[PDB]
Amino acid sequence: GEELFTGVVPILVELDGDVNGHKFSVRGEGEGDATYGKLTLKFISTTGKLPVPWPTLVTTLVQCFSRYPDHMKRHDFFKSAMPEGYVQERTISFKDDGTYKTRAEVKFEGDTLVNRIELKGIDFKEDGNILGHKLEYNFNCHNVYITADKQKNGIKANFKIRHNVEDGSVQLADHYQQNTPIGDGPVLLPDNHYLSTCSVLSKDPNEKRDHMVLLERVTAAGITHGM
Repeated sequence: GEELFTGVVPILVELDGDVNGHKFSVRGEGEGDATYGKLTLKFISTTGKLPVPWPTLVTTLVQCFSRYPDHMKRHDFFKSAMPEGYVQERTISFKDDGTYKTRAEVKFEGDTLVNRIELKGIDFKEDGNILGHKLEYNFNCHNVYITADKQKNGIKANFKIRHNVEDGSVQLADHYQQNTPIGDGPVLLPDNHYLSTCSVLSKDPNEKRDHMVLLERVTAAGITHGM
């Protein structure tokens, strides 16, 4: 599993969405480098203008590319499930607004790491920060706290995303995450730790479609050392 990430791995992302009846689809392409926790991806909408802001989809749109320090590699559940992969499910509750319900299969298809997602949003307000497109085009760094879920042979994750609003306020989005392996091979169940994640959003000047260029750096941390 870990051997699959020793070099640059191509990435393909596919998402079909439905928020308050508004259907949309997103496809992303790029590459990742797990040795340095880096990835570069370019997502484009295939259904026209997105009904939701791009920052709301960032966490939904491949933590297997996280850089785990050498003293923590036994706590990397994501790579241990490869190539068969894992199912990533999330409930994203935006404060005072709607809720995303996502389900994704992250796995290898040949040499490519693929993330196929189905997303569903409910109870979103028309004048809210999401449907109203009130969120700024940027992304703060966040720590994704991971805990083992031995009963399901997987992990759980929990963290709060804070989206900057154009009026200076903050749109909270509580993330509740569950990952379970697809295959039957043994997986690594980690001790408590977290992923320091940072993201930079940009735009391709030659891209005409509604799109989002994303570069990400993730580093696992929170495991002790040195007696």
